[PDB]
Amino acid sequence: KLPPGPTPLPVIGNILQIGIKDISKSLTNLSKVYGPVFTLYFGLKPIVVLHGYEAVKEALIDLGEEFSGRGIFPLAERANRGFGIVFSNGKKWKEIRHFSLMTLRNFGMGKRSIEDRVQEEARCLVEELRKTKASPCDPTFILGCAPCNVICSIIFHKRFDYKDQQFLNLMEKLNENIKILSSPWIQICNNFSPIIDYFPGTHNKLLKNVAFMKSYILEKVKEHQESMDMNNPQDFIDCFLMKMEKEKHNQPSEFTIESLENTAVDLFGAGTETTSTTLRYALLLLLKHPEVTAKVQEEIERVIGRNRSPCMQDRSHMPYTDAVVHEVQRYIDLLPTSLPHAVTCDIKFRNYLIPKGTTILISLTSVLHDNKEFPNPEMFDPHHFLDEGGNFKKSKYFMPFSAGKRICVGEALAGMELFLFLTSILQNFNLKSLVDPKNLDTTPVVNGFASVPPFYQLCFIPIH
Ligand code: HEM
Ligand SMILES: CCCCc1nc(Cl)c(CO)n1Cc1ccc(-c2ccccc2-c2nn[nH]n2)cc1
Ligand SMILES: CCCCc1nc(Cl)c(CO)n1Cc1ccc(-c2ccccc2-c2nn[nH]n2)cc1
Ligand SMILES: [K+]
Repeated sequence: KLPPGPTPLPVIGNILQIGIKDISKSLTNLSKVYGPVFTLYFGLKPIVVLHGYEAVKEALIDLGEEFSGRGIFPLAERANRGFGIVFSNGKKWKEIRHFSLMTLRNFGMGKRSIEDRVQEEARCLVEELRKTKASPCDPTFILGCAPCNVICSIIFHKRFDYKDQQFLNLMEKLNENIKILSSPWIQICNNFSPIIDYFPGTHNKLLKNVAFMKSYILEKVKEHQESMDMNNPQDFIDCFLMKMEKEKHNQPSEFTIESLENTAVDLFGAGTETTSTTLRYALLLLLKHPEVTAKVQEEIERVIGRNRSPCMQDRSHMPYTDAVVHEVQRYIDLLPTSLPHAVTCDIKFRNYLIPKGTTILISLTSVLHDNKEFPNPEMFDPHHFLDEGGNFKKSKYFMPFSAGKRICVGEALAGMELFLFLTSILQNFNLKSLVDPKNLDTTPVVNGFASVPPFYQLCFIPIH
């Protein structure tokens, strides 16, 4: 038998007993009744939900391979998304994940480190902030250009200028699809309809923008096919073509131009929004808690100084700053239910049997907001990541990137973008709120499977 759960109604399952507004709250509520493991029916489709650290750890880590599948919904087909990493499964996934992990190492693509690409961008990020001349500002756009430009660098061997139109178009389309995909209507409600697509227009728009991006990725690929030093692959494309020119006798292969571009779109998709929002939300949290902003800056002044830009080495000699970044990610809880998983085979899990294919909903919130581990888990406090001596305190419950075999491919790159961009900003700027901190409110605004910070403006005031 499958786990227990609230008895569904005929043909709509448990649809109307789940608050579509704040799903994570609804799942947590259900846990208080049915426990750490439970089933919901999303219209005859069962969904096992894991909730709390113990359940999540033993599914995702202890039974990693079994829980390594990606849950597929109709939106996967309508927006054609199962051909890269994020939404692929089986071999296709195993191979492309692995290649991408290797390639995304810090020195996986030649002499230029990932870290050097990020530092170059942190520089430019700082420079744009200057161009705002200390006037009010909605950092949404600027802060999103950086993580996007890092992906551009990783994929095409170098960055764009923030006013280059090719870049602006790329970003526009990315930003459009992300906002579209964030609608409850597309993420949830259209998924109730397994065959008929009630938003054909929207999917058409989504695909039209993917194609624009794909077509650009092809213009670059071709160019890389005539700048090809086989001994110095300078970016993700070179590395991919290399792997292609080495599987020529293993047709058919997972590595083709089709998969390269699908994978590149996955990187753009996964790489810019969440990093971008996390930065935006970090600023808002620093504005609200200026004692924190000040202590990070003490660390920056003492360890880094002004004669140079920050590097990843500094991180180990900057426990307060490390705690702050960690606390931002834990508090904001951006993907409260990760990405749905699926089991790969028939699996006994605790008391119950879960059939192969069954969708699995991991509650990251449950872990990140565990109160034994993080007392007062609803209130931003770097102290959650600090021992009584002021050293950094690791946590098994730090899973903003999820856990196990499907853990964020970008874990390290994100942490590098979070640590470098924030230290770089706080190194050269002080932050002023337009309105008084007292009435700012940084509570997450939550809409389906997405947390987001509330609109705010601020001034980037230069120091020294
Ligand atoms: C603050 C930043 C980020 C957060 C919080 C985050 C979080 C996540 C989460 C929760 C997942 C779902 C994992 C799962 O299915 O269990 C995921 C998947 C993924 N992330 Fe990120 N991520 C971030 C940044 C990035 C960046 C910069 C990249 C750049 C390469 C990236 C690439 C991916 C990829 C490729 C996947 C799909 C992994 C797979 O299914 O095999 N992420 N991320
Ligand atoms: C299939 C032929 C048209 C496709 C399409 N490509 C683009 Cl570009 C546009 C921009 O609005 N569009 C049209 C489009 C029209 C309606 C929506 C939409 C907006 C809000 C609420 C429902 C809809 C909708 N989606 N599908 N049908 N109606 C989205 C995109
Ligand atoms: C111009 C192209 C814009 C990017 C975008 N539009 C479309 Cl449609 C795809 C579908 O794969 N993509 C790529 C896409 C890939 C993965 C995700 C995903 C990755 C990690 C965490 C959440 C996201 C998510 N899924 N749905 N919305 N955002 C987002 C976008
Ligand atoms: K239409």
